[PDB]
Amino acid sequence: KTEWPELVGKSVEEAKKVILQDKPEAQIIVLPVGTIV
Amino acid sequence: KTEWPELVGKSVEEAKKVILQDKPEAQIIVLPVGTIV
Amino acid sequence: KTEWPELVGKSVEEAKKVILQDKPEAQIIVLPVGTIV
Amino acid sequence: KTEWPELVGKSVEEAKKVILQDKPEAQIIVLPVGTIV
Amino acid sequence: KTEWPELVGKSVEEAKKVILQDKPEAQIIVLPVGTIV
Amino acid sequence: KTEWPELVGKSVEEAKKVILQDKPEAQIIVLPVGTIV
Amino acid sequence: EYRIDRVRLFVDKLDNIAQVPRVG
Amino acid sequence: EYRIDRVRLFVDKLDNIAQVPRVG
Amino acid sequence: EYRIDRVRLFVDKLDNIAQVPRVG
Amino acid sequence: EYRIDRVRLFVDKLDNIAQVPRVG
Amino acid sequence: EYRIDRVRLFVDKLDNIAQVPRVG
Amino acid sequence: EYRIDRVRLFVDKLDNIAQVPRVG
Repeated sequence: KTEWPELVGKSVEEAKKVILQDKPEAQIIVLPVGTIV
Repeated sequence: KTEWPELVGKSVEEAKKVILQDKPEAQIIVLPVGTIV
Repeated sequence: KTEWPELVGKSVEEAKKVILQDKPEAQIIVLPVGTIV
Repeated sequence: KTEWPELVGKSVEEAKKVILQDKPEAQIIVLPVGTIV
Repeated sequence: KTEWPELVGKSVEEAKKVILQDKPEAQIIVLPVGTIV
Repeated sequence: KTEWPELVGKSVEEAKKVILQDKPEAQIIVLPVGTIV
Repeated sequence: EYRIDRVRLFVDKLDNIAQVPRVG
Repeated sequence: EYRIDRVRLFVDKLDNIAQVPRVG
Repeated sequence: EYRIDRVRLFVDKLDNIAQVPRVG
Repeated sequence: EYRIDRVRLFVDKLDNIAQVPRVG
Repeated sequence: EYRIDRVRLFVDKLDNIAQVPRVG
Repeated sequence: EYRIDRVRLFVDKLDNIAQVPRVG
């Protein structure tokens, strides 16, 4: 499970709750769109 | 219906209401002009 | 009437009022100097 | 009088008051250092 | 001890407390992800 | 005295007080790390 | 990523649409 | 996109017009 | 650095997910 | 655009002049 | 400048460490 | 412009000096 296309448009909270369900060890990083990585 | 030229200059609210009428499944993303995509 | 050199240094309000007088159909966009277009 | 080297480090207020004394018609623009012009 | 992979996802406070334990002389700098160095 | 390596990690206040002691005529400019000069 | 159901809105300092909205 | 009815205003930190406004 | 346990979320001005989240 | 009557002031985080002001 | 005693922390919008901290 | 009497301080999110201050 490496991607969540179904999360586009949902809030950070909803997204956090979905990813932690599928990937309990996830380290969630929240950045502004356009942040150069 | 892939573009809304008639929405230039209108507020985000007005724009949201117009697009959802024409495209009920739209996932609306609001970014600052100039955000590098 | 495609340019307003006389508006450099004036506030957004004053500028809005001037342009709408000369161009009633104008869609006024307010961005930070340096926004890459 | 096209430059004010003596204003480096002074506040915007002090700077405004100095330039208007030397150049009454100046249109003063205040931008963050690093704004790409 | 030049890196702390175990700190990804933890708060700045927790991170500060961990690094100072391992490296008492550390000078801790806190920057936004994407700051060009 | 053209550099202050001993000031890395200290606050702006502490830094201001140190530099003015060593260089009374300094014009202190405070910018965000990463500001393109 | 071209997403047929996404519509990005690029807003100005007053939150007015600055550019023509398009799907993608 | 050149839009004949759009006028972008580029403002400074005090919201004063910084550059000559033009249609487009 | 590819980190198998990290998930970056890229958010819009309203904190909605703007792009498809992926591990890395 | 070189404007003989414009003076841009580039300010630091504390609003102090950071660079030598010049007309233009 | 490589400084053996400096540790830069790169933080996300919620101030969580986004990248592996390293000395330098 | 190299100014012998200017000292730029580059600060982090907590206003701590991030880089070695130098004149210029």
